[PDB]
Amino acid sequence: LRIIWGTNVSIQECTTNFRNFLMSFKYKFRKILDERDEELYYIKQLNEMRELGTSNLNLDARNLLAYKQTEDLYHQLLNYPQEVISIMDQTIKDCMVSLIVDNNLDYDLDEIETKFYKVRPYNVGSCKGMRELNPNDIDKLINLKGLVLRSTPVIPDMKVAFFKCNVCDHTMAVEIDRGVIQEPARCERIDCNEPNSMSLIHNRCSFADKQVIKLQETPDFVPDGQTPHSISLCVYDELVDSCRAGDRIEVTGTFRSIPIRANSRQRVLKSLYKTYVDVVHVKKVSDKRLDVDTSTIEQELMQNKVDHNEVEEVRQITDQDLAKIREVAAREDLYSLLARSIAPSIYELEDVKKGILLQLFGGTNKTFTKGGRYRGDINILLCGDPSTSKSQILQYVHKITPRGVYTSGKGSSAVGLTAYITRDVDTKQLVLESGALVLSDGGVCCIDEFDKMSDSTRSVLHEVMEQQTISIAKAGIITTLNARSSILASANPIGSRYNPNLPVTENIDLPPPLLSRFDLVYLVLDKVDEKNDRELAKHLTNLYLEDKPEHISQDDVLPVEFLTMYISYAKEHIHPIITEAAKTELVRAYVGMRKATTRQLESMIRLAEAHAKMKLKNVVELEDVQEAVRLIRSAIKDYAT
Amino acid sequence: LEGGALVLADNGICCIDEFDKMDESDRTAIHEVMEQQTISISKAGINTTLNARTSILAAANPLYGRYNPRLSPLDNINLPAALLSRFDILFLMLDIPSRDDDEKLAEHVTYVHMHNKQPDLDFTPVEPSKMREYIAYAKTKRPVMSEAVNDYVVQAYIRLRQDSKREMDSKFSFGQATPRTLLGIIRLSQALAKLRLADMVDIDDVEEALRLVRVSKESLYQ
Ligand SMILES: [Zn+2]
Repeated sequence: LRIIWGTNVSIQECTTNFRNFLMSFKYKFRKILDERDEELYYIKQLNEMRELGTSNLNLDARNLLAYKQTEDLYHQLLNYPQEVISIMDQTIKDCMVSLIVDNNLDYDLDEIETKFYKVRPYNVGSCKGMRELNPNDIDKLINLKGLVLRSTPVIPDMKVAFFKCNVCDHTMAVEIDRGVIQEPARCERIDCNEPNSMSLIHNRCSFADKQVIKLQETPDFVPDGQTPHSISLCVYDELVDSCRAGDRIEVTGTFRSIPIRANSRQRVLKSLYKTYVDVVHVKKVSDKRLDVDTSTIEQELMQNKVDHNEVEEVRQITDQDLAKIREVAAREDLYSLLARSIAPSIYELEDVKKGILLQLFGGTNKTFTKGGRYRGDINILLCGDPSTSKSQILQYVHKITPRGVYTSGKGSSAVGLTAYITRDVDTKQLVLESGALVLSDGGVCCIDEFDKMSDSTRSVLHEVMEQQTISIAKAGIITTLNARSSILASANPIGSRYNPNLPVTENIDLPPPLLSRFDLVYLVLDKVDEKNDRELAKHLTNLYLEDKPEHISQDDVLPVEFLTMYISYAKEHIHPIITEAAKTELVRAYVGMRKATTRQLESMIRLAEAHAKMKLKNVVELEDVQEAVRLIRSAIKDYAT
Repeated sequence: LEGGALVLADNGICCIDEFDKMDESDRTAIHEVMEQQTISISKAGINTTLNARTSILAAANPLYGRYNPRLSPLDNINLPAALLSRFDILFLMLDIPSRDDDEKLAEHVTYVHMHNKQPDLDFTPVEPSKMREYIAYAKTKRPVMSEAVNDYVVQAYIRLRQDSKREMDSKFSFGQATPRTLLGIIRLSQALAKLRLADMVDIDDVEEALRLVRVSKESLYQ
């Protein structure tokens, strides 16, 4: 019997059990968990990983929950994550060498023995924010889900406590013991005996890498009277430059505790221990929404490649799903099926939904040698009678988009939009905080009640809507940053109940140019009549008829997952270059519609590029101009007046 | 962070008075609150999308104090329908003298002031502890609605929509019934089913809902 004091964990028994489970796991969860070809789920990763020289590996929890001989390992890695993982770091190499026994290989053995190994349990049991963590359940594997606010600099830590003897031309070496250094005051008595003659040098020693990340907690349930909170944590080396502001995150780690000094003067501490979290893994993507622009993050991609840390940054594809995508693109009913699928719970609003999907496509991202940049984003505005699904659509877009923020009415100011300067509550130093305009850098920006919002705030957007670059000049901060976010907002009519017989360009309580520069606008007038109302009424009542709208899937509605993966692949893989035929229709359509400024030309070209991106065309074609102009005219409803 | 009056309310109730006297900032906040149960702030360190999940109940008075019988409610009232559309319900409580009703109105007022005990009807209104117990118990259910009531609701919605649009564009006309009106009717029928404590909706409830909806403004025609 071998055991750890105050513990029920065995080293060799756990090693044997781990090896047995590793050798025996073939989609056991597809059989036990549910009803859902392949073989040896786990073993492929370990077979492939050897030749690429990587000291990392991921790991699930459902697999241990499924396999017969890992249920007890479940609670033991739960309660004692660090100890169980230190065991696994040896068990993995044991299995590696016991699996090479059945193979003859070129002499690569110089590396594996000197190597190290580590794991990353990522998909684990759910946790209910931090309110659940009363002190009974400290120091345990945990999970969470929140966004990023603030990032700190690098904290070095004493890892090799070098030491310089003052005489006898001798150095000295000593290492850390549970996070402290005990300088040997002596001077190597044999050669010289000076009980307290030694020095310290920093350049010699080795240092660790640590960061601290301020995070905003976003739970799924909250009590009666809850409010947002902030937490601090700590990541360590090989994970630097991974998470930052503007990313939603599902994370894993270990809740912990620590006291703090009462001053920089003596050792007297607080009866209350400041809490924190130490990271184990970070999940940077999820299934219910697409991912970041790939061309926007090339530098970080290459940096991570060089650093040999390859946590997920973009979703991966399958050839069978690629073929399925090409098959689905063959049929011609895409152009309406996408609209029917974006929001099955709402009446048609066909052009509105079509424009939303084209915006999600985005469009073109070109650049010049040094003096140009043209990003894929077309500002959108809504307007019309209230009591419709405008707010519902906006909230849906905010949910489904990964990188965006919601702003409402006059509750906002220029200071709280662009960069603003504040102070930390612990370090008591001048630290900054990112603004909502920049937080959505690439994605969606949602506004509602665009009319009552203050003029001071309404001033800033003039340059955002053009060059996507905010500028800042205040205390100790002079830099121009990037705000590639997109704009998608609603507007309210002048007065109330609208005015049919009046020019709508003057019936909004909003100046001409601010409305004209919008790439496209949509109108939600009422036009009450049957054949458009009874159908809507049933459409919405059948939603409630069921406990949850799953019968809504009828009438040719796609699932979210394949739709999103198709969108992501199309966004990341194709680049339609402008063509020649579209010119003679685009120019004429623009000139004829002028009878109201040149910005609609940019709107039309950027939307036709998104249309070409749809259908997976690598080239524009004349037809997109036709759809763009026709939809613009229908959106403004030219026929009425 | 500690929130304002709305935030301290959540999954509960809120009350407001003299809404016309409030600021456009309050109007913008309550506009977002009424339809969507979040709040957006972009002032300072706070950059949250705070959850309100609150019930609003305001009150105010016309521009001239007493009603203007020669002007429409849509002009006498100071609030815009661009916001009031979200208000699923709306009563117009104005007073005109009458020889008989004020007799017993004064009787009631004088009795209640003679002693706090309300009129001595053969009836016993009960403690708010019991009322809250009952409302909590009724909140447990989640009933369902059949097609026999759905089709009647659709027909009534079409009737009201067309009638109000074509006819009510005149003196005593307020805007028009809306999909939010339909949603409110559905929610109130669901509440009626919850009160009856049955997991289904009867046709005997939409009648009550629409009766109250069209009776809210009966006094506008006297
Ligand atoms: Zn010496």
